[PDB]
Amino acid sequence: SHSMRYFSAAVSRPGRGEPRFIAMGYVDDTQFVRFDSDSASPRMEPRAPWVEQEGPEYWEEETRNTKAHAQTDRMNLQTLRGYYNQSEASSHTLQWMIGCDLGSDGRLLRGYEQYAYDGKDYLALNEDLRSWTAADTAAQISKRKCEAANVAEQRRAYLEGTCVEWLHRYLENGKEMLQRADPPKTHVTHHPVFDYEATLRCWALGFYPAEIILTWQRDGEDQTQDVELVETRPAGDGTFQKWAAVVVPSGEEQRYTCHVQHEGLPEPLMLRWKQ
Amino acid sequence: IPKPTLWAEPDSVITQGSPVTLSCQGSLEAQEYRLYREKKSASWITRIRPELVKNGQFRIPSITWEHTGRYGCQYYSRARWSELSDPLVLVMTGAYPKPTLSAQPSPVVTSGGRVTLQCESQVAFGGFILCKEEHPQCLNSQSSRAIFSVGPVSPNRRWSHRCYGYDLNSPYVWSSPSDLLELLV
Amino acid sequence: RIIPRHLQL
Amino acid sequence: MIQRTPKIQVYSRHPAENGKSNFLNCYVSGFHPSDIEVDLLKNGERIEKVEHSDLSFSKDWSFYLLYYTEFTPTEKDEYACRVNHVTLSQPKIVKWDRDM
Repeated sequence: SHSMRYFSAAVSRPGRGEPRFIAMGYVDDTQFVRFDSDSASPRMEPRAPWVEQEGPEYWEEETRNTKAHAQTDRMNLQTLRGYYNQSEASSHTLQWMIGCDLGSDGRLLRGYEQYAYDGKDYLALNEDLRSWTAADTAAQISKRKCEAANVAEQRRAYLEGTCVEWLHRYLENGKEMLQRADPPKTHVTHHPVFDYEATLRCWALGFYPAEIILTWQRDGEDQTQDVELVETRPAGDGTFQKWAAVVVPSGEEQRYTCHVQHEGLPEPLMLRWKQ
Repeated sequence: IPKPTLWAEPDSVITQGSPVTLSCQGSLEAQEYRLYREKKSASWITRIRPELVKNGQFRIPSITWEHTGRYGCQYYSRARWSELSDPLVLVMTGAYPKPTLSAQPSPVVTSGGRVTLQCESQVAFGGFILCKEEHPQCLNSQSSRAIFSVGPVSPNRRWSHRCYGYDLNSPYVWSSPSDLLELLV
Repeated sequence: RIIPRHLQL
Repeated sequence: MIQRTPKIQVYSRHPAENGKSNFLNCYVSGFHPSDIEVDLLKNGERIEKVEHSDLSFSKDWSFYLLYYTEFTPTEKDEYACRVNHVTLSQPKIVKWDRDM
């Protein structure tokens, strides 16, 4: 099940000069394009093998458009600064996101477009992609401005067409990377606390995509309430990691088994510590 | 055998960096001690070698994120392990900027009445602790601010409060306490 | 392919 | 305005085995705003040759970054990650435990 997202962050820096603007695009958990106003040559550039091939017209348009986004959001930073009656010496952050999700069949299941100001939700396009939701009174101003401009149509047009269309294009160019799931290499570790207990840690390494289910069972049953679970983390090579732990009394290890569920596994494997 | 007592010195609430000793006080015939910490093994202690441990004193030179949690202890005596001690919550404060504690509408309230105390910060804490100040009695809510309805307020006492904020990923790590807030009657 | 413009808030 | 504290996980790309080349990672997430300082340390000494992913964020809007550097596990070398951010009264340090 695939999706494509574009995110951006405009961070004002009074004194430091003009606002920094960075943007990037992803297909699933893979970044394929990046832009940074700070670069000696601000331009959208490839980050995934399956898009490096796109012609020069592509990069010229991707770049030209994103620079325009930068200019617009910089203008937005001061406009919102006006709405909230804020100092001109304080730093502020305007974040943007847009994206489309495809179903199993590859059709547009849901679209999105949202703005957040200084960490909080500001303006969002609703699920219907035909209306907006303001988070507060300032956003109500932006909302009316969006309605009076009938821009929703322009955004959903993008979400229903280009977004889905190009998502398919990328999914094919990188069929090997994007439509392939690497199963997690897994094992359990033992961590003795003197002689009265120990922690059993279950590892899932080098897998992709990131979605995964790790749980501990005692005599077949989820100890889900006493299980330690770390946020899934990037290994740095494109794959991910995750572990789950559970403190148990010495001499009760075998009563515990780790359940691992991943897209790249024929069937959820079951693990147990080996003495 | 007698259930042991587990306490921390100087206290269970320590500011980041300071030292603290968790002592399990069982019987005099205690031959061994076991220190537990729920939801996550008390990893350390295995570094606090060793006679100190076998004597019931688990000292932490300098407290950090990793030392916090809810502990319990038990000792061995007369071929019997004692019951678990009442739990002790080791809290580390001073991790984040202090939040603001105010009274709404004012710090002065009529006897038998009630006032809303609001703890607010610039940090989006997953929760807040409002403590009355002897030996503090605290309350935790569930962001930018928390709301606490306290009362009834009586003149035959001193209603003093402090509040803290904490991240859901580490509920035993609090911010620096807010400036004390006293109520008037 | 990225949408052409950002909304003028 | 709303700010969020940085969360941290320090770990190696591959299971640690002394003498064998690897990658030390410092995953920092959930923070706001984005201004942040993150250092990788070997026995207290800051390491300058480090790589970091591009700044990014979750649809909860909080930011996240990954810092890494090639390294070879030692039985005596201590590694750690240090983070400083406007939400912290003092820098947050997390020692590296090969078991996590």
